[PDB]
Amino acid sequence: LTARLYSLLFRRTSTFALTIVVGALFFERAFDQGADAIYEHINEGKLWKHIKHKY
Amino acid sequence: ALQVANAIIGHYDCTYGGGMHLSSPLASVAVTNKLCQSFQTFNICYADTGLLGAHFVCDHMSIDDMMFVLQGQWMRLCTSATESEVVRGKNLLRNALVSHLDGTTPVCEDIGRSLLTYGRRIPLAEWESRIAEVDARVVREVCSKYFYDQCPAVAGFGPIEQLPDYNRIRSGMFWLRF
Amino acid sequence: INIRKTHPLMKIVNNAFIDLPAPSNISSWWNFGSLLGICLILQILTGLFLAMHYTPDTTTAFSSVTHICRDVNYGWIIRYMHANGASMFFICLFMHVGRGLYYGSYTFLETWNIGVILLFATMATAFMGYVLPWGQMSFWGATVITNLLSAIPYIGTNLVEWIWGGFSVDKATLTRFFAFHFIFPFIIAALAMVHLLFLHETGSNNPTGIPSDTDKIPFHPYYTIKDILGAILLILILMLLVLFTPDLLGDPDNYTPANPLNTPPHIKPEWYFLFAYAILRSIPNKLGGVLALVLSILVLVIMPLLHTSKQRSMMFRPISQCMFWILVADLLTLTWIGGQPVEHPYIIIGQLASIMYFLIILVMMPVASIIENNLLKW
Amino acid sequence: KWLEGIRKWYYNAAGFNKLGLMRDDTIHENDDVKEAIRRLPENLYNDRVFRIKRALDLSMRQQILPKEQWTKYEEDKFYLEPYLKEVIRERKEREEWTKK
Amino acid sequence: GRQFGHLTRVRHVITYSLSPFEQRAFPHYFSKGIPNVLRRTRACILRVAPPFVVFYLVYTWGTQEFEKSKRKN
Ligand code: HEM
Ligand code: HEM
Repeated sequence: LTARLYSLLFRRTSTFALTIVVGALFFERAFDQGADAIYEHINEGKLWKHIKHKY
Repeated sequence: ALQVANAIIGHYDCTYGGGMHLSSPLASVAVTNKLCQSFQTFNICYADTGLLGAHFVCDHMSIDDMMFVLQGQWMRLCTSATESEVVRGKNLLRNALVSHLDGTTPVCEDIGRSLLTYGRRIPLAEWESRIAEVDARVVREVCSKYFYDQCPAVAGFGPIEQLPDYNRIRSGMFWLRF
Repeated sequence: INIRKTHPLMKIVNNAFIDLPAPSNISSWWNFGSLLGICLILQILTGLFLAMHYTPDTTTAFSSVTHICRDVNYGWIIRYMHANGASMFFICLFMHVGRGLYYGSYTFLETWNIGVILLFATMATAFMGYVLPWGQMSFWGATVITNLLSAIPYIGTNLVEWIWGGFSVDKATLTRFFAFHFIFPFIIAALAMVHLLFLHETGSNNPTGIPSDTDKIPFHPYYTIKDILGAILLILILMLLVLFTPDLLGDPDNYTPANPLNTPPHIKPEWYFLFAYAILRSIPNKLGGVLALVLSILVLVIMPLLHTSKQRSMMFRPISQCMFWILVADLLTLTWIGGQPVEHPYIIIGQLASIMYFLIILVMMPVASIIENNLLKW
Repeated sequence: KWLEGIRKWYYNAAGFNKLGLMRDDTIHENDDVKEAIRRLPENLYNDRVFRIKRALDLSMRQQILPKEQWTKYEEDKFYLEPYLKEVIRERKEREEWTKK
Repeated sequence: GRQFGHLTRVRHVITYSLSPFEQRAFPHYFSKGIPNVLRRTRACILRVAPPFVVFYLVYTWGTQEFEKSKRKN
């Protein structure tokens, strides 16, 4: 549950450096999708993709 | 396995013969910069528990240096355990074990504490076999489990004014490969 | 043994960051040294990219800053980081000084002197920075304060002739003020190192007032991550300010080009010089106002020379603690008054609060000290 | 006197009754205080460093010992004041002989 | 300000330091924290708060007096 995470990722230093790089790219892709989706959701309607589709 | 490791590291006192030529790197450095009065790095165990221990006596203006080189040798055994040091430790284990089991009281002491705990006495063929079983791979396995980022117990006594905080022992206890 | 203890740079690093024996008692009101440092080098960084994309000439100044607003990628956030980082910087500098006056670290003398010099340097530096971006408020307030430099007898007017390059605020004067804003923060950083050098010599101070030589702790890594925490709180305040109300501390009256014929009525410097404009305009004189200003900062110099208590802090002196919070309210009062234009009740309480300020310092502080001295059976 | 009750309310409102420090503990150090602290017996000296160490720990954790362990005003067993005033007088006498 | 080892002299003091992995990250973070911070809240308003209300009243009083000095046309 968590002992797996400690044994695979949080013993050695190169394993920890690789897992923070891996988490960086995973968090990159995920958070950009979330930011785009939520930000267009609070700005539904009057955004230039929408009017661009209506042009 | 810890007997082999603490045969490599082991003990020093200020009243020995030949300081700059000790095989033990901790002992050579502690002669070099004149750090410790004495130390012992050893094992004591109770029934499936106990204290894998180390104990140094020195002046208070040299404490963090001694602690630094002590943790440095521990992590050197943790990562770069090569063969010749393991060989030398197994020779010292032979010598200490055989010359310990001598006489009347050490013999009968061994047998009494063996058959209160084990249920049996260890013969010397078992000691020679369990010396021959353990190499540097077993050393790095045991050192990766027992030492590498484990919470310590530090007993400090006397002029402890330089002796660092517990978090320095924690953060320098492992290596981030420096 | 270790490279940290023997390497000739790393001994200085060891005596700087790793092994400073700090007291184990300070709350978050001691963060502001490293906070002012990170603010300072962030200011240097933002201003450096600014000066990469800026041309200093009155033909091209506001057009160049407009170009930073338009065409430089994230240039608008770099310009706003510089401006509101200066505003955050002066907030945190008043926090640092308010600490050092409250908790009794002003018994340290030469460090206090070098701090006072840093106060002068940061005032002049951010002032000429405000002269740079070529606004209505910039041009006219710098014109006023150029005449404030002319206020002194017998030396001052030819001195202002010498700083003019002519008779008024001209292109040569703009480039002068550009180079001085462009070069003074490095002298600020050097005297910051001198400030820190004297403090590493003496030793720090606790919140209480009792020197804590029994209970020191290593500086790393408690205060490293404590000041990183303080930095994150600082940076989110800075960024919420630049991303949600940039024109809050920004000015409406700033953004026109510098018209030498307008002189708008609601005239003001930035918020951090409002007491510098109110205590200025309080006493009905040219000489009296400028001498009152320089005498106010020289009163801030005097503030250690009249410590006649026998405790160290104001924490265990309650009457003087109430007096100190009265001083806090009075400085904020004159700040709001300096923001407000010149009308009759504000004239009244501006004069009243200025003379209250000098009466609090030169008379009330040692008298409160001797009452607190007398009352504990001394 | 009424001013004695003023002192009573003051030693209430100060705070180091709540911390557990006596009056000879909150003294700002010049060199005279340094000499006065060295001119002390061992038991007073260790009591002084222990009470200061408890004050630093309780001020770090910002938690205060209750009413039951506070220094009452009628147990102000001040100790350092005569030593300090004698070092004051000897410093004064040395001052005066350097004057004239 | 020097090294550790010559700061000052203290004898007869034993300190029991607990490892941080033994204790929880936030023990009694509300259950003692909120009543004791309301206690320290009680310990500060009668020292610091009277300048707050003085500035508060002088601010709104000056604004009212300011608009009244306007409105006397
Ligand atoms: C140029 C801006 C300044 C910077 C970057 C600065 C930086 C620092 C730093 C890093 C420290 C050590 C850590 C700390 O106590 O926060 C410090 C301490 C101190 N500073 Fe400044 N300082 C500045 C301005 C001033 C000014 C204007 C004064 C007032 C004259 C002052 C008075 C002090 C005092 C009294 C201390 C000792 C406080 C203590 O460590 O207990 N500083 N400063
Ligand atoms: C040496 C490093 C610095 C450089 C290169 C620099 C550069 C500049 C430049 C080019 C401008 C004019 C651009 C503009 O604001 O539209 C400027 C303005 C300014 N600077 Fe700096 N600066 C530096 C350090 C500082 C520091 C340390 C402060 C104070 C914390 C500061 C405060 C200001 C202020 C308040 C303005 C006016 C902002 C405005 O109203 O638009 N600068 N700086």
